Amino acid sequence: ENLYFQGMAYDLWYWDGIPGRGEFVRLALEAGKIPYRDRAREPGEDMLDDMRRRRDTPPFAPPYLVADGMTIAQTANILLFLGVEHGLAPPDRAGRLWVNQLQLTIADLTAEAHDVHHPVAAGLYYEDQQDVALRRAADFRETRMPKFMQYFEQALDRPGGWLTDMGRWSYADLSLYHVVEGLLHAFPRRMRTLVHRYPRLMALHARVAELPELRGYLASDRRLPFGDGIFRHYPELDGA
Amino acid sequence: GRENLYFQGMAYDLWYWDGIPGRGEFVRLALEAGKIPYRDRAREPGEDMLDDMRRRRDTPPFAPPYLVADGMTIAQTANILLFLGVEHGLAPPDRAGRLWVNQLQLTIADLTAEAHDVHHPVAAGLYYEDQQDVALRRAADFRETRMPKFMQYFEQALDRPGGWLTDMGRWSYADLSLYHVVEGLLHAFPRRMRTLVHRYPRLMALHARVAELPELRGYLASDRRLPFGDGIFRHYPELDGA
Ligand SMILES: [Cl-]
Ligand SMILES: [Cl-]
Ligand SMILES: [Cl-]
Ligand SMILES: [Cl-]
Ligand SMILES: [Cl-]
Ligand SMILES: [Cl-]
Repeated sequence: ENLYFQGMAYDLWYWDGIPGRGEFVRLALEAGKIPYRDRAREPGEDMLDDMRRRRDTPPFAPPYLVADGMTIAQTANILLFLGVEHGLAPPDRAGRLWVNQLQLTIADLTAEAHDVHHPVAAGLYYEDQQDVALRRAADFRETRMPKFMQYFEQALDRPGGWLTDMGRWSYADLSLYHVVEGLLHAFPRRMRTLVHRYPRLMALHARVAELPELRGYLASDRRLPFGDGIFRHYPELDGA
Repeated sequence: GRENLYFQGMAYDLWYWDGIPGRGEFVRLALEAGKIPYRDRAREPGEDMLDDMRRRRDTPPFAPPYLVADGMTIAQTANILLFLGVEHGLAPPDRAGRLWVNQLQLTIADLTAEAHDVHHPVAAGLYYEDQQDVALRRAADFRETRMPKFMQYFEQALDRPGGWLTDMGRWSYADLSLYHVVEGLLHAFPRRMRTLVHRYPRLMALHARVAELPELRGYLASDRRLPFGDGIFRHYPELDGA
């Protein structure tokens, strides 16, 4: 590597090994063609030591992005920055606030997808909370997934095939693609039932998958598969 | 004259559930302290929020609260507050300061959701009584690991001169939110807070400082400030502990 334009590179800090929350940021950086370093994936990485450093603006948890001497944490907050700085969101306030709330709603769904298998405690193993997971999964499948998906289906009721009227994808379109990917992995049977209800959502999902901007990244070693992150396939939690 | 007047159509419309302070309280504190005219529409006789939300078609809210302001319908508590911070100076004027306040608010929102999920760990739509056994388990973790982690975080975020979360030289909306989440925890987990509060002198100083703001005096003593009950912050003795 070591080519000139990488002097502008942002530092992204998020766990190696799973897509996780970091994936929402990474999708925007890749599609936006914004130079960055995936610091925790580098051989001599020390995210432990980096995150405990004295900062004026300390991250509570990953992901965080270091840009212009700023340390920016919270997935939606990092993307808000990229939206304004790199044009991944509308130019006007109304548009940016719309994209921000969409991203926050996507983050809500994403958290629910994690909490389905960790309903008692993020810090306890799934195995010790499986009985609770079975109960929470029934609600998540029966009420939560349709509610969120109907909402995004209605958000997409506009000319041009994106979440906004900006005439191109926003970072929220990328994030919506990703949460659908996550749900397809974690709940394949339930999605099989539900996808027919949401043709605009599934057209959006398909359209992002085929973006020229993302072709390279999605086929690359930088795109990690799902596993034991947010979106986990436990067949006992799935259902028609 | 003393009283700030406004003509028809000037007030923002805040739409949030009546009965509980809930998520709407974070917005209400900022509008009140910032002296931004607003109507708490869902509390007014004859108004129907569920009806109002149905018609909201260009930028529909997923759920309350939402704010109808300056031609926009703005939803998500942190998003509503982001607008107020930028347009009414309730957050720093600079980019880095705004991003800092926004992440602090989102972190406050994480803690707030966890305070709700302690008693609704299975489903927001099901009654507490039907998921009480699960709640006991979730509560043990929330008290033991989560509450101190968030509180320590805010204690460190406050380690700067000036007695606020930012370097702007005054309270921001995240400072008001931080006061409110501490009020909520004091109500819901009084025994655990008895153990914890001594650890966080800057946080408790912040809490007391906001409580005393002359711009909040009227509001906090008014009928407009609803007490906690069966909203987000709920006092269940069985979920509390040292
Ligand atoms: Cl994941
Ligand atoms: Cl269990
Ligand atoms: Cl409440
Ligand atoms: Cl609307
Ligand atoms: Cl139970
Ligand atoms: Cl102690």
